[PDB]
Amino acid sequence: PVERTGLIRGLNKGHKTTRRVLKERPSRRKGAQSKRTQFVRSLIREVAGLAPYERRVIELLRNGKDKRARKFSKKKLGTFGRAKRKCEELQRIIAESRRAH
Amino acid sequence: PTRFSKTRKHRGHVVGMRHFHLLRNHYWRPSINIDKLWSLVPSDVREQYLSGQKKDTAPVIDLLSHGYAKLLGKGRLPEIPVVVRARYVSAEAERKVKEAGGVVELVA
Amino acid sequence: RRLSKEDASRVLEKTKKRLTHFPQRKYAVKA
Amino acid sequence: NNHFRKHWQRRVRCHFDQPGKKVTRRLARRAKAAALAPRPVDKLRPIVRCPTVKYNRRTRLGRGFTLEELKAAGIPRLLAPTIGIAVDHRRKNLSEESLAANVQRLKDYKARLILFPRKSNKPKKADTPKDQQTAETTTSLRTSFGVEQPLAPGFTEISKSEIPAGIEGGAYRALRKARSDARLVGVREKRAKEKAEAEANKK
Amino acid sequence: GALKYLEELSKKKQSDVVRFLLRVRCWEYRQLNVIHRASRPSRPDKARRLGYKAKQGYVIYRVRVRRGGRKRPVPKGATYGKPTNQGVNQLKYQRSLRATAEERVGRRCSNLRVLNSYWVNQDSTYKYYEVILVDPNHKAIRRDPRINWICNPVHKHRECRGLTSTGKKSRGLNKGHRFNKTRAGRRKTWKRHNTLSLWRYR
Amino acid sequence: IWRKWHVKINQGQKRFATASALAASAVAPLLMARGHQVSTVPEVPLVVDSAA
RNA sequence: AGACCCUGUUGAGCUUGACUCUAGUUUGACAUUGUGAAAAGA
RNA sequence: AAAGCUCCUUCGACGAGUCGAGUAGUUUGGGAAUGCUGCUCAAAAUGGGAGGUAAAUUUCUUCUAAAGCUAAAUACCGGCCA
RNA sequence: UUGACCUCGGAUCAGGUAGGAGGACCCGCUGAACUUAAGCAUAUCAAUAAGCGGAGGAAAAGAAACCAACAGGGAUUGCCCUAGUAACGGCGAGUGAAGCGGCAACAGCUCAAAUUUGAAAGCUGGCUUCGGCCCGCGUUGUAAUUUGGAGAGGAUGCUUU
Repeated sequence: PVERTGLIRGLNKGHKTTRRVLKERPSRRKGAQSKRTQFVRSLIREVAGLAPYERRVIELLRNGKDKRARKFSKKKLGTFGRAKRKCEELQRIIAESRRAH
Repeated sequence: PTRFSKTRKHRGHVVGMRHFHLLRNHYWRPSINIDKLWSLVPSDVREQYLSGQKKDTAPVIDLLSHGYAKLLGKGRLPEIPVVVRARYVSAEAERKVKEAGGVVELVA
Repeated sequence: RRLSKEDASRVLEKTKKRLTHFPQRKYAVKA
Repeated sequence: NNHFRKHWQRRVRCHFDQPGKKVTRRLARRAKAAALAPRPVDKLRPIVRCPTVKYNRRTRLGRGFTLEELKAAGIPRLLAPTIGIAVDHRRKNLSEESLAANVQRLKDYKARLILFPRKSNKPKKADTPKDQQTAETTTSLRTSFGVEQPLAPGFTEISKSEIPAGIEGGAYRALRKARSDARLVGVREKRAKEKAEAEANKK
Repeated sequence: GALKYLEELSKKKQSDVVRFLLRVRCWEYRQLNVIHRASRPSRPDKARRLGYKAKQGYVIYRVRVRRGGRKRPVPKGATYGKPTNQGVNQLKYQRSLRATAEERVGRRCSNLRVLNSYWVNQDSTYKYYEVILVDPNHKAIRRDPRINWICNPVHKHRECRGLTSTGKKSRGLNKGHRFNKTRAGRRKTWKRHNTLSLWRYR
Repeated sequence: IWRKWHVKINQGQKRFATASALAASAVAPLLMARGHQVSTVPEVPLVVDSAA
């Protein structure tokens, strides 16, 4: 950790204390992928397939309309970041399909 | 009381910005002038300093311990060196401290 | 219609273990 | 600005039962003390520093001790609430000073703690022997283990040769320079990155 | 454990198999009664995570409720007070259709206690829910410390007072600044704020 | 019931009034003006021994 | 203390391309809504 | 037979028509930052929510939602006793 | 043909439960108008009166998807203060919190997501000689272990019932 300057204003302001590094709290471990979760999620993907709007975004990304796919994903999902994550996940899906074929 | 009222006597004869979610704790900085600076010292030791019986020792005053954040420079200081612990200080306050022979260093 | 005393005093097994090994102790603090 | 435009008389609360409620609270406290004798009536509380820039000058009592404080004091997390020690699992020790103060507090509590055995006939090694079970005791942990020095000592003496020289340029100048750097930090990496890109382009 | 697989597949509600089963079960439940007992939960993973157990004393009731907004029961659908700049078609009930489903299931079988409920299917006209109920008079229930809290008389009709999960959601009992008015009870907080406290030595 | 029944008094004024009352209690003419029968009292203020 | 006249921050009943609404009616879209073919295209 | 402490290569499952987005009604000090409900769309895995001005990019700080229990301090024009 | 399930039924079957009263306080739902704004469709009265459903001696809330930006506090509830402040408001009458701080009282926990698989170890009911035995429920999961504060798998040597 960066040592504080001991000032009331400016960069790194605050009273000087000896900072400690802590063991990572297990509550903050959420979001990490596990082997069981990864295997189950991949198998469930193979069992179930894709949504109709997911297939539409697949078609747009195969056709090369990346901005149109991002716009359609944002319209469907409601969030630009979620649209970007869905688009990159479908890039991974298309890449795996191409490397399989 | 009813008996003192006048009714008893009258018996028979009738801009700028909008700051959403303002937290006052952000802007907490009480200020103290240098003419009240020696008042923070207890009376006996302050009397000894103003009398002049201790020539080799200088007082250190923490404003945040007394509840003040900024040292202002209204008034004049005696010729006694005083170390002052402060978060903020004004330019002529610190200048009059330098004339008095002390120093103002910053704390947080 | 109230629960019986025995059913009200039924307690879980891990709680029983923790009450067996770390119960509320009798203690005092010096002055 | 008088807010009496509603049916305010329907929800007027008077406080004639203030002495009666105080007597009731005192009777409840006396009953609690009689039930919990010889233990103190309250739990041991740590010393913590108040949040925000207004109150960080002062310390106070917290909810409970942290798990790393208990581990450094040698008290397990299951034995701790049974000997009058409050436990707070949400609070963390981000600094060494508060951690050291709280572990010293717990060590003093453990040194002053008298622990009676679960069975009188069969005492154990961690339990207090009967010849040392008798002493003058306290019943108020808030009083015996209170915050002794809540604020920093605002009156200290140093020698005149020990006077600090001070920051160069002046304290007001240092404040203004720190504020200026804080306000102008981002344009400085922006200009530095532009200069580095220009140097890479025309090296 | 297969329940993890059921969870992850039940997440994908737009897949072919899930849409097919939802369609056929919607038809079956539409042909059945509005409130009827289900012999076993059709979503075992959701029932288990909401608190159902394979023990004598747990009952599942399936229920359908008409969806949409609410209509104020005035004759000829028109109000004769001040103009409102809205119709009766745009009135919104402040509780969920899931809570209404819990109401009707509890009234149908009042000798039990509603534990929770969950969405199972929906169509244009109805929404379909399954409600878990626990019998407080069954000995296997009364001997189990994980569930015998519901045998206390304070838990009589939790869904009528909003003590189920949808009740907490509709009452807004969440910590934080976004829930300043309703985290302790809206009417209680309003009465606390509008109460004029006058002390003796004022 | 929300009429002002109680009156808040400064503690300094309370202690001042108590001091004035105790000072008046040592004045034998003020005892007569008060109306007590203190003619046979040996001394004012009257002190009795704590052993009795 | 009827009737008549005059006044009102007047009340109430009724009418109308007076104002803002609304029941009802009409139009468009979305979901309920599934299964195939035969073509036209990209 | 259970239970606690200490150390560690490693593992570490954590709640879906749910969160979120738009819209309408209602409500709020949150008519730029509130909550609830209906309709439509509809999520993810260091992910998600929040950080009271809309958005993009790079960071940081906090917790770990969509399952559940729990006394006390608090309220009391009903009933009983005083 | 004889059976085994699954689902749906019948029975004055064996054993139980709910209705109504009360409703001052409590949890919700629904919901005005007089009144104040010159009048008045925003607003105010008021998220009130009336109406409806549901508990208890308290109820509810409650152990952070919190507050903060600090040297960080640390479940819920209530009092004082914050504060008539931030903020909202036709043509303005007005409306109006929250963090921190002090106090009263303080208490922490249970599941789902894991295979016991070298042994469903779990539970309702009937008969009892009170030792137990049967009919069943349940593998579409009852026991034990774990809940993020972690825990699981090893190593280690002492402590507790």
